[PDB]
Amino acid sequence: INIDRRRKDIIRTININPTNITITSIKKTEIDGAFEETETEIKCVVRIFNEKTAEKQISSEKQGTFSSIRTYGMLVSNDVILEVNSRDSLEFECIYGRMKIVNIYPQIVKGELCGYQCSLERID
Amino acid sequence: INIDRRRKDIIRTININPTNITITSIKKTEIDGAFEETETEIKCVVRIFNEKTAEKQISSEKQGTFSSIRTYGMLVSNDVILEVNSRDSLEFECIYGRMKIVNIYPQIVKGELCGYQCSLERID
Amino acid sequence: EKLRLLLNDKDKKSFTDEELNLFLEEADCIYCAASQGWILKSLQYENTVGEMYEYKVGQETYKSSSIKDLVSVAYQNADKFKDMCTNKKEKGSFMLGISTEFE
Amino acid sequence: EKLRLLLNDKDKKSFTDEELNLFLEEADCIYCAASQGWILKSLQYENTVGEMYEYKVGQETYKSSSIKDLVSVAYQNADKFKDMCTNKKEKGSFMLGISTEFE
Amino acid sequence: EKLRLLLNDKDKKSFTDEELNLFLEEADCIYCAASQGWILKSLQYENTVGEMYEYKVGQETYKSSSIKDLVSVAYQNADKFKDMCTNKKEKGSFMLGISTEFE
Amino acid sequence: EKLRLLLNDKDKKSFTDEELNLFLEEADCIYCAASQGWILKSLQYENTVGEMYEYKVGQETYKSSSIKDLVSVAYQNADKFKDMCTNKKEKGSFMLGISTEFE
Amino acid sequence: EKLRLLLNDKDKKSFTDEELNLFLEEADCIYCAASQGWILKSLQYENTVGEMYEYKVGQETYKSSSIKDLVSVAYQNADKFKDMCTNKKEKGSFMLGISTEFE
Amino acid sequence: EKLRLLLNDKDKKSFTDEELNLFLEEADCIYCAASQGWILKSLQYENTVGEMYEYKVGQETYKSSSIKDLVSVAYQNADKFKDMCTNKKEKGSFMLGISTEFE
Amino acid sequence: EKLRLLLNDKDKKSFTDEELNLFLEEADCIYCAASQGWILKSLQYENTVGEMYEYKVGQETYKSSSIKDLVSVAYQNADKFKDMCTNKKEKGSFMLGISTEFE
Amino acid sequence: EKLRLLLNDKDKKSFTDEELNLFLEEADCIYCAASQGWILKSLQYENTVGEMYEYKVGQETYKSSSIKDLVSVAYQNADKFKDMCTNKKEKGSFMLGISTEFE
Repeated sequence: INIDRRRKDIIRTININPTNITITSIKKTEIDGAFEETETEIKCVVRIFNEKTAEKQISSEKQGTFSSIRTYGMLVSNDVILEVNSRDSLEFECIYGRMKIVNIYPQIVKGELCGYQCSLERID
Repeated sequence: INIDRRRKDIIRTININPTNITITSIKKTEIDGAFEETETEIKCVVRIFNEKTAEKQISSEKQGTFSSIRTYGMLVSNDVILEVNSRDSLEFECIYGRMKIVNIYPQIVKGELCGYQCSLERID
Repeated sequence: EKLRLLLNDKDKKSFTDEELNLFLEEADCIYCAASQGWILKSLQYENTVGEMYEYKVGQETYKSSSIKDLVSVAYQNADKFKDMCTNKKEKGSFMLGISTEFE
Repeated sequence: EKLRLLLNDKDKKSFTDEELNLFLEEADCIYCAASQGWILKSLQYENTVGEMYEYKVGQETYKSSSIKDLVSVAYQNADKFKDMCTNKKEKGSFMLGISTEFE
Repeated sequence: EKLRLLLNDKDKKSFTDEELNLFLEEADCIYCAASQGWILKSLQYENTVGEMYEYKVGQETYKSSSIKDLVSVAYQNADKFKDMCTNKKEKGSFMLGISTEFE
Repeated sequence: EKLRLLLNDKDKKSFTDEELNLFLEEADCIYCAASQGWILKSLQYENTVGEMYEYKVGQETYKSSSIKDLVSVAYQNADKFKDMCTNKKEKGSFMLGISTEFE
Repeated sequence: EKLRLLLNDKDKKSFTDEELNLFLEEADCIYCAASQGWILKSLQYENTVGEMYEYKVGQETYKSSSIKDLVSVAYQNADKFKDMCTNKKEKGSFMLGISTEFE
Repeated sequence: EKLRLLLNDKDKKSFTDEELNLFLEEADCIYCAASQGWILKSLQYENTVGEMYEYKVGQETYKSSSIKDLVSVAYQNADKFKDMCTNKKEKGSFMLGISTEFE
Repeated sequence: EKLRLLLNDKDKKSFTDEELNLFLEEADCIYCAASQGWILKSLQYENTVGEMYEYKVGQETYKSSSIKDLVSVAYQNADKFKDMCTNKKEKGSFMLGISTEFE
Repeated sequence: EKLRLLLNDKDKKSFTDEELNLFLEEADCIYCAASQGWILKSLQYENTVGEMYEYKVGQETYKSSSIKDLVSVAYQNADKFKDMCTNKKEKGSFMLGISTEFE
């Protein structure tokens, strides 16, 4: 596969049903055996789609109640580099509940990156 | 099936979308009832692909926090012998988390090894 | 208005008025202009549907008619307008006299 | 009312009334006008039912008739109305008594 | 401008203006040159849309029209342009006189 | 430059220009050379698409047009160029005079 | 060099050079030699791509073109080269005179 | 060499060279021997492919061309060699004289 | 040896030698005898490969050529051997001359 | 021996010796008897395959040729035997004289 086709396909399919977002990245950095957080924001036009049929898990104890579902995927172009990690997180305030990028599958062709396929939780 | 057919297929498949890799092998050897580790490094051109639609596991505890996922497979030619045991490991530095060769399926034809099919954890 | 009738006779929003007036002055009857414009419209489908006519994303699936069907309908429209023009110009058979000269 | 008859022949709420009057003025027989209206109505399917004929989203799969089938049915209707119009105009075979003056 | 019309006959930027001028110089009528340009454009689909018509990766699948369909459409366009040019050129049947001297 | 015109009539990077010059000197008309070169290009596909025309790896599935379709389009290009050359070379019918000696 | 031209007209490294020289000895025209070479190359497909056209192992599926498609393409190439040679040698129709001696 | 020419025409070394020499003794022409040998070769595909042509064990799935396709290509090869021998032996049409006796 | 030649003209160890030499006695031309043997061998497929052409047990699927395909191939072989026999015996057309006594 | 020759000519161990002998006294030539016996054998398949030709129990799956294919091969065998018998009886054309009577 020529890379330009992959780029054109991702840009098109994003433009079929785009949504503007403001992904806010909170990167933990180790400092003296503890974390120091640096909050940053980035904006990307991105398509959101269903990728699984799953049930909404509900967690409720003395810390607080929150319910999350792990169905929505995400597809974002190459315009911005994303990294989600045990120490780094990416979220954005979509209406109908906060979204959180659990995992990022990078669409690479011949060692050149041309978009990310991505998975979300809709933390209600 | 002929051995040469399989060899051509695997080499072509690797060459569609190859990635240079530096697998670092850490082999544990029993010495006086304990392990002595001998770290060795190898290089192989490799194609990486999605084999499973798995979900990211996170394991947080007082020892530390790390999150892995079993999505990515891997395909490598016959140029180098690989072996993964309880006492042996093979990992390498992909920019998006370190990969770790969980399992090695050796593609054998008539008792002649022709390449390894492989499965990975991308340890974030 | 003849330009208005042409923009009705094919799709409306996809062309600027200059090239439609160019079609109108190319051929007398407006149906020929509509046929030629429909072929020109049919040209567009190499991008829209040729590049992708059905794609799946996650659980979402989308399918559209292939480029062959779309250009088939476009050419069918153009050919129908061509036939309409020819029939408008068509006239039946005739039977006429001859008149030589002699002395 | 002729316009009502056409708007019942050619299915309603697609075109506004003035172009229907134009259709009727273009041809005295209402069926020829209805055939003309049907062939121009077949172009509307490019917008009313786009090239995307089938899609699935979540737990909803909808499969509609492709544009080729709809335009083919529109052409069938136009040809049927044209044939019915010609049937209205049609007259049978004839044989007549030819003659000429002579001394 | 003839070159602008030719670009509008070929969906614009796949060739450069020198090739378009060469095509126009090849044949006086614009439509024959456009047909030749379409035939040459059909070659370029081997790069624009390679033999890989369909592919699935991750949660995405895209099914492009195969190269055979695209070149078939391109040749159909070229044939239509050639037919239109011959329609512009060709004249109907004729009957003429004959005369030779005698004495 | 006729070498450049031929490299346009084919794709640009798959051959050494010296054997293209060999083709050019092997046939007067450049279109015959381009047709023969297109057959030569068709010869290549036995390695590319004959070996494997659609394959799957993990979740990734890639499909491409069969060798039959690619060879068909290549032969279609070659035959279209041959027809273009023959039409450039052909001439219409004629009506000539006969004349012989006699005394 | 005739051998290089054959090894390009007929794809390379299936045969050995002395065999190619024998082929050129069998026929003066290089295209008949290339046609015969292609026909005897089509027999090689029994070994290069065996009857096993598709196989899935582990998580890899490979679908090669079957032997029938490859040998059919080889025969198409051979027939095209034969046609090229016949077009090279063949001359058109023509009249001639007759002269019988007589007292 | 005649035996080597047969071992090349027929795919190399599936049969003993002595019965190949027997084929050579049957018909003087190498091509008739190759055709008959190819039919004899086609006879063996029953064991190879008749009782199994696509099978699946565990995850692994293997497929191969049916017996009909393999027999078809083998018969096509034999028939092609038969045609080659016949065209080698053929001769064109021609005119001859007659000379009776009279006094 | 004629019997060995027959056991090569039709695969081995399925018939006992009494049947073979009976076939040879039935027809001097060994290819006619081979055709007879092949049609009689076509009956054997009812036992060697029964009507069950495909079956799966556990995780082990086997698909064999149906009995219809095998008998079709056997009949094709028998027809080819019959054709070879006819080509062996048949002579071409030719003229003769009649003479009848007369006073 | 005729009974043994028939039991070879039709697949063994399906009819009692009385029925086979009945076929022998039915027709002079044994080949007609074999053809009729093959039709009689073809009658049996309704029980064996009409009630079931592919079934699946648990994981295990079993498929077999339909009754149409099996009766087709049986009728092909019977018809081929009939044609072979008629060909054995067949004789070529002739020219014969006439001898009337006259004083």
